[PDB]
Amino acid sequence: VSKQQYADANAAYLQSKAAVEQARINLRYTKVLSPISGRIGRSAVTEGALVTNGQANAMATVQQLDPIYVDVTQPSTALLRLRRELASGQLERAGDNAAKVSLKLEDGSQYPLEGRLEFSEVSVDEGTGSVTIRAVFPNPNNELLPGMFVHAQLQEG
Amino acid sequence: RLFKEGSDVKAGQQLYQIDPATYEADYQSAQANLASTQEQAQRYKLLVADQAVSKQQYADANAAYLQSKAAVEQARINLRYTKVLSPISGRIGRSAVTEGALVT
Amino acid sequence: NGQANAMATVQQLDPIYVDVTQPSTALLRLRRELASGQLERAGDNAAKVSLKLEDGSQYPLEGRLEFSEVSVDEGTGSVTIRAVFPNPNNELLPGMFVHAQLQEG
Repeated sequence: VSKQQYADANAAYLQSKAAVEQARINLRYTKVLSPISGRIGRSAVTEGALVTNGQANAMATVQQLDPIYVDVTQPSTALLRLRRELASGQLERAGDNAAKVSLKLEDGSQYPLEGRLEFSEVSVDEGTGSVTIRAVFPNPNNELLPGMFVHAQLQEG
Repeated sequence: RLFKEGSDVKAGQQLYQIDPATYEADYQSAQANLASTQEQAQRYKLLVADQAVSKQQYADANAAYLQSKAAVEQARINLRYTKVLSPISGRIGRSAVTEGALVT
Repeated sequence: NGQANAMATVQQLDPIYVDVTQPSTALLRLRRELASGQLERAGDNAAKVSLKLEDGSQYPLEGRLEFSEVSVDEGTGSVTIRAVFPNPNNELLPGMFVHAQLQEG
């Protein structure tokens, strides 16, 4: 055979192998593999329900509980006056352990471990007038659950 | 998720990865056709000098060559969409989704 | 094809699930069993106890506990707790408002 005949026969073979892989992907989707590793909740749908590709309502949730985030709201007037009296007027001398955050639970009991914060939302909400800060806490015993109301005690200079 | 939250991102910086796995197979199926018709276009460009192949045969060969090159360019932009490049430069906020969510 | 509203609905009545709500301000208090009271030293008896129907009568059979929801809600601050109950004579129906008794330590 000519070399170009081997070339486009090999190309037809590679195209059909790619189509086989395209079918194998959809065959892999019918066994719903979990995307991450974590604690799974309860099933929103049971055996017999009909699902649809890319539907909005979920069927289950998987969550990782270690570490945990703490989202914190602070009003923008307080941040404005802190930014004012940090440099202008007396210097409040921001400090070295400005990362350290300790939280309190609903019953006033202290969380034994401590976490650190990083900023993640430079925007003022139009409904509440408050910026949002985010801290990361270690959660080795699952004492903190996603959604709980806590009190983060920061260090404003 | 390949960005630190609350940081400065530049234009064109990759922020995510959306599991190509289908666009990879589309890219392979396009490049298999490109690697075939490009060789025929070059061979007919060599043969058309000393008239072993008519001019219309070469003008139909390089047209299919350019069509397969456009198909590979169509596969490459879908492969570039799976790495979500930052459209502008600025401050990125909190990620509304985490690793494991299904997008559309 | 794939419309939202259903044509009919089929249901299995045996067994049956009971989803109760516990305030999350109570289970972290229950996690303070090391000082006040003592720990859940009940073994398999800490699985489950019975259920109270709508009219205040007692269900004759007992159930079994499997936890399924480690997530509190923002509105009421409560955790969802699931239990399973045998239903041989279709006394319990899906949707009734019941009061499940549980086991602390």
